Amino acid sequence: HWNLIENFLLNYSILPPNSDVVLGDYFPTVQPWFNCLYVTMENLKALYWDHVVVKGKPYSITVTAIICICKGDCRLNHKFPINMLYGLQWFTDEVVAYLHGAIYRISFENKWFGTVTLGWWFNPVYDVTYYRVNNKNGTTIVSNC
Ligand SMILES: *[C@@H]1O[C@H](CO)[C@@H](O[C@@H]2O[C@H](CO)[C@@H](O)[C@H](O)[C@H]2NC(C)=O)[C@H](O)[C@H]1NC(C)=O
Ligand SMILES: *[C@@H]1O[C@H](CO)[C@@H](O)[C@H](O)[C@H]1NC(C)=O
Ligand SMILES: *[C@@H]1O[C@H](CO)[C@@H](O)[C@H](O)[C@H]1NC(C)=O
Repeated sequence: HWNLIENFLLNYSILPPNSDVVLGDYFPTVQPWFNCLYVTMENLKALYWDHVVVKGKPYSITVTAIICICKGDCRLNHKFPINMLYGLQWFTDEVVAYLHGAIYRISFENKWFGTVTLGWWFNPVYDVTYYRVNNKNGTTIVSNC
């Protein structure tokens, strides 16, 4: 089901009219995939899927559909209806969420821990994957580089 990865990447990229660039990020992968007293995985940088808790300090982020960022005061609270791939991506100074066809971005410094617990296929991301995108001929094309 490569088209799921391709659609994600096409939505991520939209670039200027004449772009040919390699994008290196914690993109959804195809090698590991998991489908299961809860599951714990460590050292994740991002997590994608077709109740998820990512611990951090002072802030943490969870998805139960409702997604929230709160201490332990709240910074984010969004509710939404459900070939879209969803997921969370986090960095020292920001949180990026991919939900229901929209990309959201929140800014705040937080110490993240590589600990994620969940209670439905999951796609954990441990490292950076590179993709090349080229839209120079008017159509955006995605390939490996
Ligand atoms: C980039 O590399 C991945 C493998 O890491 C390619 O994935 C293949 O996709 C086809 C369908 O298009 C599947 O039938 C293969 O089984 C997949 N390979 C593996 C190892 O799972 C991907 O197609 C490559 N990108 C492009 C544009 O070709
Ligand atoms: C995501 O891709 C879908 C097509 O699968 C498209 O309809 C939707 O508008 C895209 N979202 C963004 C933010 O580009
Ligand atoms: C752009 O390149 C793709 C891939 O080769 C091709 O399918 C598409 O038709 C091309 N666009 C134009 C306007 O030729």
